Amino acid sequence: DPVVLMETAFRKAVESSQIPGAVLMARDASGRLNYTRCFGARTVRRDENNQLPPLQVDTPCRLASATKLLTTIMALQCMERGLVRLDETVDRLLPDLCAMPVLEGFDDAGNPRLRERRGKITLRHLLTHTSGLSYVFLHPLLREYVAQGHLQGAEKFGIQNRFAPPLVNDPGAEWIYGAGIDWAGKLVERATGLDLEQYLQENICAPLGITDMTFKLQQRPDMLARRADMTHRNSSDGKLRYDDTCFGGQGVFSSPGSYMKVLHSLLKRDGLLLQPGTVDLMFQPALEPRLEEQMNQHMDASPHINYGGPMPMVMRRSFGLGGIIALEDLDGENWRRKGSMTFGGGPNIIWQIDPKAGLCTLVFFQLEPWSDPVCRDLTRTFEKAIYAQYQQG
Repeated sequence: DPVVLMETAFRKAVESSQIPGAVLMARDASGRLNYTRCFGARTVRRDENNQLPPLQVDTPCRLASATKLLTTIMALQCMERGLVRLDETVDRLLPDLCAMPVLEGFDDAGNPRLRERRGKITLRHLLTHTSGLSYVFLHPLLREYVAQGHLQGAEKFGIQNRFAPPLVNDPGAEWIYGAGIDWAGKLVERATGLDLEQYLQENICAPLGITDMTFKLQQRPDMLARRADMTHRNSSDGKLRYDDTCFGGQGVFSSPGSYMKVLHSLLKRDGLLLQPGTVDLMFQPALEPRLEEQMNQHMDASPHINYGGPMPMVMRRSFGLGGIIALEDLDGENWRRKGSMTFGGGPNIIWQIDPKAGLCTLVFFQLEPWSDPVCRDLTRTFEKAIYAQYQQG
């Protein structure tokens, strides 16, 4: 009954040309629950035979911000192998990040005001967004810094634009969604002497038996020919449109199923990717009370951003290594529980791991912009329907 009505919903969301397609996956520890449903086409662009290729479980998707879980997993594997201490200064491996000044602001003459950072950066600061780094667009000062063209000097030191911006605050001063994970990816490459693509294969893909996961998609024509195209929703008519647009924070292309294999491993506590104890640490609310409050105050005040997605707009959350932790049950028993870690991806990608309930789910969409009402409501419905079936069943 709940699941059927939930599938009824998707079938009619694709029928109505509201969503290009969606991949719904749900797995539990025990093996009882293995839900996998494939709706619609992968692209809104009609093919050469005037058909619409379906969105299948084997379909390579642009993960975007969903890649940060995979990088976190890589960074923790290095830590697990004694290549890094979680609360050790990045100084040795990331001397570049450690050289970085902090943007105070600008003077009357428009010139930037910089300062030496106070306090050290650890992989934890990085993994928990407390590093002091932002994303250029997310920060007012950084946005101002970028338009007045201050990253013009980068060229002469070979500094990569991605890692060229300064710090906005001191480490552990506040929760800022930033380039912390892309920098952690750098550390992994620098600790192992392996590029993220090679490392991801060896350490993430190979142990779970994964093919449909890569950073360098172009080098896999096998996977390229089978990939989903990005769909955008007209801010104007709400119609769908075709859109043709080695960093740890975003670069990954993965099929829905291949991503699930990762999560399932994490849920099961199989020890395949990370030591179960190391996984338990990921789900720990990493934030200091001051920062736990600051984060929620900002998140409640930022519905335009909405880091939660399907999640209630106003709620008690903290952050751990790899995602946002529910510090309260979302709808008591009926849905997601306390200690549920989750994160998203730009094209309406949303994953979660509910250890308390013993469930993990993913909704794969290849549809921009983020937090799309249709997608959000559909996701809310899928999880809720699943939790309903699992509980009575």
